[PDB]
Amino acid sequence: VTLQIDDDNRVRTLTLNRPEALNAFNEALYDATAQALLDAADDPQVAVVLLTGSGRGFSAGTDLAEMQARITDPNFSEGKFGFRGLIKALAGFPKPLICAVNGLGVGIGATILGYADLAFMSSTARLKCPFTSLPEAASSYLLPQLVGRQNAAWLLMSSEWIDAEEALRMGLVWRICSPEELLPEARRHAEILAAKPISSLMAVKHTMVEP
Amino acid sequence: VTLQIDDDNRVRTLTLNRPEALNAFNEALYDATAQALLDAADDPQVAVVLLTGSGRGFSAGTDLAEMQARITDPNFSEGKFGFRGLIKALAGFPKPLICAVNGLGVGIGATILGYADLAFMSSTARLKCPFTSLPEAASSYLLPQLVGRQNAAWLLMSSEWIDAEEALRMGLVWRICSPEELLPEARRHAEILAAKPISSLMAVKHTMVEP
Amino acid sequence: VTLQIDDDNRVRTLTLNRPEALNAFNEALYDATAQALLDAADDPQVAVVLLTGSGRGFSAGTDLAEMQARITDPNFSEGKFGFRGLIKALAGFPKPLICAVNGLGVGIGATILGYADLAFMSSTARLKCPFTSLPEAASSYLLPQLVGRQNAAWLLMSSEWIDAEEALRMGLVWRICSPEELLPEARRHAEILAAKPISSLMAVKHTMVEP
Repeated sequence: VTLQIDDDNRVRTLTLNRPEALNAFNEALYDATAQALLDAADDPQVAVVLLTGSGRGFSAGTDLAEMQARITDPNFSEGKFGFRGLIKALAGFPKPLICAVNGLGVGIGATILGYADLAFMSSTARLKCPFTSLPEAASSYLLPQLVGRQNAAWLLMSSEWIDAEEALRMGLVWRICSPEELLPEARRHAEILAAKPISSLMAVKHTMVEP
Repeated sequence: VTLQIDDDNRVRTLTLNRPEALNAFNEALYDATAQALLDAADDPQVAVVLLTGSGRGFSAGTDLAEMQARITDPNFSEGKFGFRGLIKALAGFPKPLICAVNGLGVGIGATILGYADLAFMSSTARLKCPFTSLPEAASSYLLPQLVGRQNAAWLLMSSEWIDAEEALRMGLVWRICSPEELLPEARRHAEILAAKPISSLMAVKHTMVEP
Repeated sequence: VTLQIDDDNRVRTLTLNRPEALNAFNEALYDATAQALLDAADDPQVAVVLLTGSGRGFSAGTDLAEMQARITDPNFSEGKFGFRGLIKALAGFPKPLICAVNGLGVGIGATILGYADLAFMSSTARLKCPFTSLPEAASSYLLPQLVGRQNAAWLLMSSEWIDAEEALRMGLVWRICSPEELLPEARRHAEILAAKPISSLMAVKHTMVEP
């Protein structure tokens, strides 16, 4: 399975589970993640979603090796959702979304933070938006609004790694945690939110995300 | 009197004065505060308003005990302004507004900071938005714009206390002061602003608040 | 010459060069700077512009002494661009713009930072917006968006000096540097950006500046 899903005290944890590929999103992982979010959106026993990665990476982003195979096959193939479908699930997700960035986040592995209501980042993790060394409309409205024009310029134009202290200093993530405290801290905050009525969490989220 | 009003060097200080009720806004205090702001807006001898609380609280927010009495009385009763009228006075106030948060700020006692041009907070004060354990459209546009999506999510969804260092780290307040330095620092900054021509203070405020 | 222009590794450095007048913009310097930006915008060998000042000042802002002479001459005279033309060149500049604030920045010498994609500031530099002791629509949308309502209120209403640590704390500048490290650090970051394809730098900038 490319995506592990587990419930605990009304927090649904999605753990990206292609650790050998640094949790790069192939089509199957894009599809699984997007579907997991729609399901979470609809499930009355889920208050909060927590997203994290298995192993040393958070997500290396789009799986470019699979993408090469797909464009060179006799017949092109796609997932039901793909990148485009994940962005729409993320953009419309009506419940609190918490990211626990456990290691490298590249491309969508970094820009996904624009849809997070809270982001915790391991002190050993780093982020990169590699667009200029190689983005979506949503990311480039959301990120500048979060970190300001200057921080966003460096993040999105440089293709340089951004470390945990820089990400926090930017306001790109909310808290830095030691590697071993990341999930305990993220989960503790998720459980505070998840104890609240789901209806009122959704109403607050909607009032702050509408513009 | 529920609201003390005093002028000194063209700064009008409004001191919420129900210290036994932690300066909870009953209808009479909502009315007095809203009226005090319209008057300040119109008074040519007032450049700046400084808002603070008497005693250990800044404001415990809407007086829920009075609200219970009102909804259980034979006849319902209201103030000329109430909550709704205070928000409109705050939203339209055309002069610099400085808040000196001297202690607990709950509900509107916290979200009122979205209308502040500067906010100073005592190092022993804490803030709470209790909506989810129990908001207005304005607060949830203004606050996210001030503190960013992630800080706003925690503030508005958690119903947890936010201490002085957290409020500053968020950008929810501008400066932290020791308890004894709060009013002297707030007043010193208010007097710098108040020495300027009122016309030009209003023009600058209007140019930065229009969108 | 009032403006020195030099190319090095696809970074074009504009060095304001009226050091005796603390790099105040007379009409000739407004015209030279605006023109230098249009040219840079069009030049395919320029990826990034770096703007800094010669001598102890970054820019003292509009040259008020020249302005007095102009309004008291028999015949009024103007530059092809002036203040108005510089703002339009700045607002439309489609490539990364980096400011290296080497000393005092007053009026437009401070508000020009609202158009910077990155701003580095010497630890001995200070900024001032003197409007109230004496602004444009763009500055007062851009600056509040960058530093938040409270920081913007102090910056734009107080007419007080803002030092390097305050400017950084506000988010008005991205990094503080020792005086001797300012240009080396600004240039190092400019060269990271400038190594990228110009087309993709412009596309990223446009996606983050459109709203």
